[PDB]
Amino acid sequence: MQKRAIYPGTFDPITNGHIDIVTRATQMFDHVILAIAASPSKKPMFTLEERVALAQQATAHLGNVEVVGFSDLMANFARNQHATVLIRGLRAVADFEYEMQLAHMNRHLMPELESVFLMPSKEWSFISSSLVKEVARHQGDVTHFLPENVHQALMAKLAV
Amino acid sequence: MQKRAIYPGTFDPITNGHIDIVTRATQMFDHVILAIAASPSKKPMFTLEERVALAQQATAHLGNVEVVGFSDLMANFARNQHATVLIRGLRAVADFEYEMQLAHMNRHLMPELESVFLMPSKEWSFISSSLVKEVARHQGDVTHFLPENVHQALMAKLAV
Amino acid sequence: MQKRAIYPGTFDPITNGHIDIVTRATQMFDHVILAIAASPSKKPMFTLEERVALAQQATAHLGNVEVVGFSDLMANFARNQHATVLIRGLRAVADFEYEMQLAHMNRHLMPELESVFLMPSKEWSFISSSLVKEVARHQGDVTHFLPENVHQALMAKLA
Amino acid sequence: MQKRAIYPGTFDPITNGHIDIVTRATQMFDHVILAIAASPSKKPMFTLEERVALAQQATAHLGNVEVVGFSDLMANFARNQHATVLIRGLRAVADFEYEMQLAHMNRHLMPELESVFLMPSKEWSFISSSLVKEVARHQGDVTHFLPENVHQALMAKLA
Amino acid sequence: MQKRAIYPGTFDPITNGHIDIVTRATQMFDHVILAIAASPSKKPMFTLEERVALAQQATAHLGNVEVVGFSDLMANFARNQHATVLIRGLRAVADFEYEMQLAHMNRHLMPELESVFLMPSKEWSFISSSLVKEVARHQGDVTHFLPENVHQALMAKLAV
Amino acid sequence: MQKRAIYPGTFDPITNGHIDIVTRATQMFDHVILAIAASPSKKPMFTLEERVALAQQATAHLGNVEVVGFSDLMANFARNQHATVLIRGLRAVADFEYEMQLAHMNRHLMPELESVFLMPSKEWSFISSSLVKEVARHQGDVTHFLPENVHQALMAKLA
Ligand SMILES: Nc1ncnc2c1ncn2[C@@H]1O[C@H](COP(=O)(O)OP(=O)(O)OP(=O)(O)O)[C@@H](O)[C@H]1O
Ligand SMILES: Nc1ncnc2c1ncn2[C@@H]1O[C@H](COP(=O)(O)OP(=O)(O)OP(=O)(O)O)[C@@H](O)[C@H]1O
Ligand SMILES: Nc1ncnc2c1ncn2[C@@H]1O[C@H](COP(=O)(O)OP(=O)(O)OP(=O)(O)O)[C@@H](O)[C@H]1O
Ligand SMILES: Nc1ncnc2c1ncn2[C@@H]1O[C@H](COP(=O)(O)OP(=O)(O)OP(=O)(O)O)[C@@H](O)[C@H]1O
Ligand SMILES: Nc1ncnc2c1ncn2[C@@H]1O[C@H](COP(=O)(O)OP(=O)(O)OP(=O)(O)O)[C@@H](O)[C@H]1O
Ligand SMILES: Nc1ncnc2c1ncn2[C@@H]1O[C@H](COP(=O)(O)OP(=O)(O)OP(=O)(O)O)[C@@H](O)[C@H]1O
Ligand SMILES: CC1=Nc2nc(N[C@H](CC#N)c3cccc(Cl)c3)nn2C(=O)C1
Ligand SMILES: CC1=Nc2nc(N[C@H](CC#N)c3cccc(Cl)c3)nn2C(=O)C1
Ligand SMILES: CC1=Nc2nc(N[C@H](CC#N)c3cccc(Cl)c3)nn2C(=O)C1
Ligand SMILES: CC1=Nc2nc(N[C@H](CC#N)c3cccc(Cl)c3)nn2C(=O)C1
Ligand SMILES: CC1=Nc2nc(N[C@H](CC#N)c3cccc(Cl)c3)nn2C(=O)C1
Ligand SMILES: CC1=Nc2nc(N[C@H](CC#N)c3cccc(Cl)c3)nn2C(=O)C1
Ligand SMILES: [Mg+2]
Ligand SMILES: [Mg+2]
Ligand SMILES: [Mg+2]
Ligand SMILES: [Mg+2]
Ligand SMILES: [Mg+2]
Ligand SMILES: [Mg+2]
Repeated sequence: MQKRAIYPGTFDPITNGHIDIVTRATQMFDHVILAIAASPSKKPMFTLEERVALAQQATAHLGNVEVVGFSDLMANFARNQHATVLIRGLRAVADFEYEMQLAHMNRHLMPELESVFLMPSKEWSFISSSLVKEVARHQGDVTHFLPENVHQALMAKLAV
Repeated sequence: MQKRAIYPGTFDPITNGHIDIVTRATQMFDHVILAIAASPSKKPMFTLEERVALAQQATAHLGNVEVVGFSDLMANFARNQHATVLIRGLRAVADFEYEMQLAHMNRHLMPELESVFLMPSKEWSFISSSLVKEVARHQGDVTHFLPENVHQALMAKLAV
Repeated sequence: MQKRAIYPGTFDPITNGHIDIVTRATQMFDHVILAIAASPSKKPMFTLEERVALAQQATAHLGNVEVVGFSDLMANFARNQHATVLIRGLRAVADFEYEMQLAHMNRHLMPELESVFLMPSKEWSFISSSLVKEVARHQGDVTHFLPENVHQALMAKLA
Repeated sequence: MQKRAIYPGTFDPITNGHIDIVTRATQMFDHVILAIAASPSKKPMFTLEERVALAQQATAHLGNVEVVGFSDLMANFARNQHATVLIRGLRAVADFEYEMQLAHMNRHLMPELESVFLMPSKEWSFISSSLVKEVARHQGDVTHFLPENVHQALMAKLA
Repeated sequence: MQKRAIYPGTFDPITNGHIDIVTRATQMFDHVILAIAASPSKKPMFTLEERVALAQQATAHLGNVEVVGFSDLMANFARNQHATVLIRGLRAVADFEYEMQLAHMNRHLMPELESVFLMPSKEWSFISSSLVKEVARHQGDVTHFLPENVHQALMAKLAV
Repeated sequence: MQKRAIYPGTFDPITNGHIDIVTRATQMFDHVILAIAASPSKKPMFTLEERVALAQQATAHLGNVEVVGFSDLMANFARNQHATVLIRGLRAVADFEYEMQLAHMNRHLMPELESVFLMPSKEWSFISSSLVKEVARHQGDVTHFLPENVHQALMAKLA
């Protein structure tokens, strides 16, 4: 089987938790599309061009990952990319109820698309991009949670 | 016993999940008031006049339902309507903690009003008006989750 | 409109939390059947005959309650009692998850039987028959959580 | 890319919910090992030989499934089956909490074995082998939840 | 041991639930700093000066409480106050997942600071400042949940 | 200010997660009593005398810890130890729900005894004595989760 999977999200910014999930996905599937939402409901800290560049640099060492921006329904994107697996990261702090709503709705929209839940290292099980951004805005040390390029970009963003 | 019950909410828009709960309520209580919030904290997609007309058309086949708009505390509304039962729908994806907060506060405000939790069909256990609206805004098929009149109204709203 | 509800459980023994739920049910429905499961699988402390007698005495002040024992499938028992409402009490999330499985299975077995969930007073939101028995087994005071007749029966059983 | 997955459990007996999960697994991976635990600690209704025969008949229509019994540590069994994916099914929050503990322990024992969680159809989201057995023990109809061969075996065991 | 603890939050306004938690904290620790967030993400109903005055009057009977405003990371505040305990109130309706995220992040920022979770009376286990404010805005009786000074201040605020 | 805390449990056997919690407690309070329940109802693997000896050796490096066994109601034991704090560890939501019931009951029995909940390191957030015993029963490596003395005792018990 030549399996194609999508890993959708806002990635605002990509963290070590997201890196852990996409790395695990690359070990089980032939091709992984890290799919970045162009226009989320909440205005992102980083623009789409910034989010894409940061994710590309942070996943450049993974040969079977492609980073792509999208603005449509994640099921419509998977359909157009010929993907049959949608990857979701399940943290210790996940909103399990929302993950159930999302998976059942995604199955209604594209029944041939299977939702696959992967668990990150215990190291990243208790973080989110929102939490990292709030800590960094309040002058806290978040270096451990980010790839080096993201740490540099976040410092630059908060400086101005 | 001549029991009167209220079923409050925003109904923005009314879905098949809400229809399932109000239908179950009509089988156990003599009179059910489907109570639509006039001024919710978050600006609704549909105006109160639209939400009321849609709920009336979608419940017209139920002889013991009355659709009414309200702007006061739901306990104050129940009190003025001589209702002694407040219906809440409990989904598989419900925020059980919030339902507990709400029921205990409603009991403090009107101790003679009993909160009754009803469970929808498995078919509607994983949806919400918010999720349906987000899917439809992103050009997804939500026909299965709505009464026909609501499907028509939602298409018209998103077209403009 | 001649509405009959059934409130099933093990009631080993009946607590003030169960009394709170059955009282709320009697204010809503014309007739409430408090249905006590023989429940041998849970190895109960009190026999079914003891549990029925204790619940009858504890609910004697409520005119529209009838206490009965059963070993049947609960949906068949509700049908045979001409009940169209099955009452369950919700204390917390642990109750909610299992109560969803049970209610969907009861719906499959009897679609016209509606499960209705009620919430107890904050006073009894954190108690169970198991917790009360564990405290009493270790000689802790449980008079606050039980009807008088039940407390004296529990003390006698452990004596 | 010659991907092998293991789907371990007690399967006492295998239900339509388990069939839903193993079917989803076969559409994703080249070969799926449905691994039935001897599980004497849970005092199962069916012997391991019975559970293996029932699951083999219930999954015979799926060409890339292999049913096997085991008493080993599940991470050692996955290694010995050359599996790099361990499939688990998630019905609700109760599953999620325990499944996190299990997956972190399996990762400690075999880091290259990835736990993959799948969600069943809404149809089977509220069932378990325990619930089905409890309904059948009380003579309730469970034909909707089990493969035909399993339903007839369950009726025979309780007869 | 001469222990110093902080009890941080928005306290918008302080309720009987917060009073219950700070009272329990004063019984176990030598000094408790009730720490009020100056600039929360969401605009508060009461200004910082109002929140501080209300908390001071409501805790004046507790000899070992100090009320202080802060705008920095709660871990940075604890560090500067020489506090080694951070008090969190855990309601029946708490977002346990968020409490786990927060405690693990606080431990990353200041490992010598221990998070201590205290449980309020059953009486206040189902309320929040948000719920109290929503009920009061909709003309509901919230007197039972507040200290007298807060009840007076809330009536004045909603009148204008 | 001469503050005494009690940390009660079954500790069958004591794990690195329990050691993490008792260590955090010793940094907060002047004296900590690690209280081991005889707990015959849970049919423990180790006798109470074994559990006390293992915990004493595992906590010998902490100067303000005292290990003791008890069969009493835990609130009565805290009173008799002159403790005003009862320490409990929180790993996840499953702990939280039951810990709320327990803490409200302990408050009813001894209002001046304050329950204090502590969270372990992420390293031990997903372990329990039951999980460690299940892995060891299936010959899986549990050296990472236990003090050296406890690991050797567990291997000997299963041998
Ligand atoms: N620390 C993490 N560990 C594992 N999975 C994660 C982690 N952070 C995010 N994910 C998952 O990755 C996907 C994309 O996440 P997303 O871009 O929304 O980041 P996020 O941290 O969830 O964002 P936000 O905090 O703004 O809600 C989702 O499946 C999400 O659950
Ligand atoms: N799918 C559904 N099944 C059962 N009950 C439902 C369903 N949707 C809503 N309810 C219940 O009906 C009542 C009114 O709901 P409301 O108008 O807020 O819709 P909603 O889907 O909860 O809205 P939103 O998604 O905007 O929060 C509440 O008791 C709610 O829990
Ligand atoms: N304190 C309580 N408040 C509200 N509902 C309750 C309470 N105790 C029990 N119930 C509910 O009453 C029904 C019958 O409960 P049951 O006989 O199992 O008692 P229980 O307290 O849960 O006993 P056990 O601890 O033995 O399981 C169930 O729906 C249960 O959730
Ligand atoms: N209805 C179902 N839908 C999805 N996954 C399921 C379902 N039933 C079981 N599973 C999952 O399949 C795996 C094996 O389950 P197992 O053999 O324990 O069956 P079970 O139904 O949970 O039985 P029991 O009730 O005896 O514990 C687990 O990951 C479990 O969560
Ligand atoms: N009723 C209460 N009982 C116990 N702890 C509480 C209560 N209300 C708040 N707390 C706790 O006190 C601290 C400060 O709370 P905060 O100022 O955010 O009030 P809040 O009620 O949580 O606010 P909001 O409703 O705006 O989110 C937190 O640890 C919080 O969990
Ligand atoms: N890994 C851990 N991290 C934090 N707290 C823990 C951990 N293990 C146990 N605790 C807590 O320590 C106390 C005593 O626990 P107990 O002796 O029951 O151990 P346990 O690991 O839960 O054992 P069992 O699996 O046998 O129930 C409880 O408050 C429990 O929640
Ligand atoms: C069942 C659903 N399918 C969905 N697809 C999208 N797509 C948008 C595309 C853009 N920008 C999006 C926005 C934010 C994050 C992500 Cl990952 C994706 N949203 N959406 C839902 O809310 C529900
Ligand atoms: C204990 C509570 N009682 C309450 N009553 C109301 N009423 C408003 C009326 C309007 N518009 C409302 C707004 C949105 C949805 C609904 Cl269902 C009702 N809100 N409210 C609370 O937030 C809490
Ligand atoms: C869908 C279900 N229907 C069911 N009916 C019964 N009946 C027994 C009767 C006896 N003894 C019982 C046992 C314990 C408590 C109660 Cl309330 C009822 N059990 N059961 C289930 O477990 C599931
Ligand atoms: C991290 C773990 N690894 C484990 N391996 C096994 N193996 C037994 C084999 C037998 N009988 C088993 C028993 C019941 C169900 C299953 Cl799926 C597997 N148990 N176990 C754990 O409890 C934890
Ligand atoms: C790990 C974290 N540490 C944090 N410290 C702060 N401090 C601000 C200070 C101000 N204004 C604050 C805002 C609102 C309530 C409180 Cl209690 C504290 N926020 N914050 C996080 O969001 C996460
Ligand atoms: C409010 C409660 N108080 C309680 N005290 C005890 N004591 C026994 C003593 C023995 N053996 C025990 C058993 C197992 C673990 C512990 Cl930590 C303590 N149990 N108990 C409850 O179950 C509830
Ligand atoms: Mg996110
Ligand atoms: Mg809603
Ligand atoms: Mg029970
Ligand atoms: Mg199972
Ligand atoms: Mg708050
Ligand atoms: Mg334990």
